[PDB]
Amino acid sequence: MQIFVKTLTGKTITLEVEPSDTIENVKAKIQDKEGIPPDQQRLIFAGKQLEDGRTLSDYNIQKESTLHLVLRLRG
Amino acid sequence: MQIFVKTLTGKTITLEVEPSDTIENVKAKIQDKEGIPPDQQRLIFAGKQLEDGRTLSDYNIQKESTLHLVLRLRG
Repeated sequence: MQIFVKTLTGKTITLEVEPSDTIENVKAKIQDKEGIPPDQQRLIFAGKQLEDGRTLSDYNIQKESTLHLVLRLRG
Repeated sequence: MQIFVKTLTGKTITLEVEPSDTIENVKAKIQDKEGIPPDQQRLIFAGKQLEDGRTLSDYNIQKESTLHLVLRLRG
């Protein structure tokens, strides 16, 4: 399914994912498309930062949901 | 049977449909004739937005009925 990731500069990137994917897997896809190391990525949905080892379905992230990406250092 | 679809600009398009067709099937016919993706389509009859998985007969939509089409984003 398609989901969106929106950054602090307002940019949106579109990802093709599956509900069984982990948040780490989504970060790897962001690394594939955008060159950002997963350890420099924070993904936020429903107002909370998401844990790398849980799945999109664990967070009820649905088709056409928007995640928010915040970059940070260290890792 | 023949039915009409009227837009917010007042334009009417004519469709040939069957009472057993789903609303999604009508949206696919609108996509065929007019290029609008079904996910950008809202169809309204008797004042209510119609659900994609129900049929024209479920809504008692008869020969020469007019549906109202409202476009929207996201999907």
